[PDB]
Amino acid sequence: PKNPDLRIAQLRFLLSLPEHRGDAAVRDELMAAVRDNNMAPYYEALCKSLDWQIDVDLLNKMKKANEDELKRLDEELEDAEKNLGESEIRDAMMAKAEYLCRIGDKEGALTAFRKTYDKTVALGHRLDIVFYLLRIGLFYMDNDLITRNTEKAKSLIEEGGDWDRRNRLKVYQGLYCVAIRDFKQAAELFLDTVSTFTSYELMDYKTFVTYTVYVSMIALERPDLREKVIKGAEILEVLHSLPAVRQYLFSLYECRYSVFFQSLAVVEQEMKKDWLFAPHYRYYVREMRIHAYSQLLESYRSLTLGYMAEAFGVGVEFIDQELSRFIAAGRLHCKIDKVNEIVETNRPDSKNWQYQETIKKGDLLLNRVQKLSRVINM
Amino acid sequence: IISTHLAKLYDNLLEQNLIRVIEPFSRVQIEHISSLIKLSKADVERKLSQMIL
Amino acid sequence: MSEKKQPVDEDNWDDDNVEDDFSNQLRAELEKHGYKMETS
Amino acid sequence: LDSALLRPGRIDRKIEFPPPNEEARLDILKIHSRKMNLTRGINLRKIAE
Repeated sequence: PKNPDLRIAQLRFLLSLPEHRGDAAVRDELMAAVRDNNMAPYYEALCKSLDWQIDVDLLNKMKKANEDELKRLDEELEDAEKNLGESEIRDAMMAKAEYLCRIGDKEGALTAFRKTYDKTVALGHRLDIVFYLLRIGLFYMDNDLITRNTEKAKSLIEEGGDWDRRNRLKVYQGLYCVAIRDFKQAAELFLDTVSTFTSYELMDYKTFVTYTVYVSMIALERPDLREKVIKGAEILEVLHSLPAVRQYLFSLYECRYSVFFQSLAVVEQEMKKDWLFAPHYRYYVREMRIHAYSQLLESYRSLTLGYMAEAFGVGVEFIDQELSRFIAAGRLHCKIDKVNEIVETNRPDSKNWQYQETIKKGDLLLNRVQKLSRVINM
Repeated sequence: IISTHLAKLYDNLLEQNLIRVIEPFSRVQIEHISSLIKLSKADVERKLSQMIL
Repeated sequence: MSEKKQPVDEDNWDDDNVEDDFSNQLRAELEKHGYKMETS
Repeated sequence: LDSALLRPGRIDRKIEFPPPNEEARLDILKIHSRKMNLTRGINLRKIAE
């Protein structure tokens, strides 16, 4: 079954990528691996693991138990077709082909799933099969195969309302939009946090709360923050159990600038250790820095540079080198003075910066259509 | 129930005259808007900072 | 066709821009600030 | 109905449909609850009771 199957891949992340931390992960990952009939997905994880020399009989008892379920399917296919129900061969392996999806690889999954997709004439089985293809599409990071069955999925929810098949689906598109660096779409798929449920992949609902707040704090501005995440009783009481994230969120809201970096190292360090945020923990906090800089810096014009050390975060030369790479990076709209020791600001009208992205997209699409135009007709 | 809502009404009505007297000019000193609201300068300074934030 | 005579012989770009501005800078800030609370 | 319709060689099978019990009032709420935009935490069992 595929319901605990995300924790498996997250613990594969926990095995592989922390190099020093690879002992208890290969203990509990084996504790789940050489039981529940798992055969295929851990030979190269055994290569990244140690030798584990005598795994032969361990593989033999489980390819034997796998052979038992295979041969009782082979005892089912001929009794099912003698006096037929609703194609009871594909009705048996429409449920045990997910067992073959976990135990076997994606092939015996896929031919049986696209096989049984034509059996049920209503979407009450079809759309769950497509949910299963989505979930393995995450597992093998099938970034092209998810694009198919997302649209093929969404093509079924219009008949009916199917909000346990649409709001549940929005969790999949939200985890894809935070798998990629699409944060404004990730929180927008994470907009509700009401119909979202005590899930299987986030068995803590509060972990989903932490994810939607970590993406929302970038994703929306103060108006949205001073209405949306501050007045929700459904969002306040779940981080009422959180001492850290409640302080980490409110320190930016209550303008508690110096303590914000303290929990910023905590949440960023946890984000470094975390699966699925490990691609972008480096990009996250450098957005958080320039956001926290611009929020304070667009208040004053005559604010000096040696004010931010004691009130905002210590290290005057650290603020120096940190703002120099941001004005020099082309954002953080201000202009710093040095030897009279004051930071100046400016204001750009949306006439140049709004134009810059236009010449970017124009050069991008011109590269696209010129490249295609060189490809076709020799 | 009135004793609950008078503070939240007092914030909105604080800002309602606050946007009223800030209207007619381009620049002014904070000591005059403290004088014309007849209120202090630190709380008015932080409260004005809350508006531009 | 395609012989090309030989003279000698997302997931990837945004965090690479963080490798551009953020290559060898800070990298492990957890203790420099706690070492700056007493100096600053 | 008719006794000529109640000739035993006439009708092949007669099937009774009872009103639903507490178990079968729940699943019609389950299938029927699909197209609604819900709120998490409902306890449909109490509603069926």
